Amino acid sequence: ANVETVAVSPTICRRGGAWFASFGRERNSGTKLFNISGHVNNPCTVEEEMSVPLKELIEKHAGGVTGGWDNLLAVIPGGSSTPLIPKSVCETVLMDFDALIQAQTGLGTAAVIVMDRSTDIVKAIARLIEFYKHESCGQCTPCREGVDWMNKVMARFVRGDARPAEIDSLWEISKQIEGHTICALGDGAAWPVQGLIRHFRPELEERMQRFAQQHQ
Amino acid sequence: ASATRLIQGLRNWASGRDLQAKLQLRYQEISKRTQPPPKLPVGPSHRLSNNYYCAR
Ligand code: SF4
Repeated sequence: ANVETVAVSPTICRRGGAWFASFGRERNSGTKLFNISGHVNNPCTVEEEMSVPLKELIEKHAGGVTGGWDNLLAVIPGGSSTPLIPKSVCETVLMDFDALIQAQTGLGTAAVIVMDRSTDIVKAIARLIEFYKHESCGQCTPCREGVDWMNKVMARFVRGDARPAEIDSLWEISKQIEGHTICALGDGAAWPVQGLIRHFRPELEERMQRFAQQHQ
Repeated sequence: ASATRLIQGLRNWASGRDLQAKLQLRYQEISKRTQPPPKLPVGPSHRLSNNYYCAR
């Protein structure tokens, strides 16, 4: 059992029956920590309702996004096992499990962090894949070999050293890793690569175009 | 070719085909050997993210 579930477990018994479900929606309900790190003014952790709008979460408890609300590029909830959310989606979507599944991103644990317009999101996600290469065992051949390919391919996409058939093959391998492992670290290595290919396709195209125009 | 006129005329007269233009000795339209090196194309395979072998 997780420490949040254990720590909430005495107050459920000593306080009212189903009073905990008076916070938010009906299925996914209660209070949750939200941890807002990254490119926000005064990054911190708070307790809030489970159901809460994301813009109110970011602005009204932890400063503001550096340079106004319009300066942010993307927001990853959950942490490293969740695909990203572009700005036009996170203008509306609240912080619930089923709502983020309707936005096709599995909510992890509370790591609602942002990344700025002036930051290489390809570099950040490639370093996140280097994190998964550093911390993963090697029982399964799929996550081992696939995290190997995804790290080498994301390094080549940071340098922009390929052609768009390679980014389609990255989509193919990120389909093939997910759902064929022991644990959820393989699926968690497959999701953010999928979210990057879903949402920030033309920036990868621009990077590879820049490297082609310079190398040629 | 490169023969004189009289035996050319007797070849043309003993067989009326005007034999000089087509005579089956190849002189200049032998294909020039040591051609430039070729790049060979690849057909409907090798396209990434569709080549599941279960399909074909
Ligand atoms: S998928 Fe999980 S259990 Fe399998 S080798 Fe990778 S980290 Fe280990």
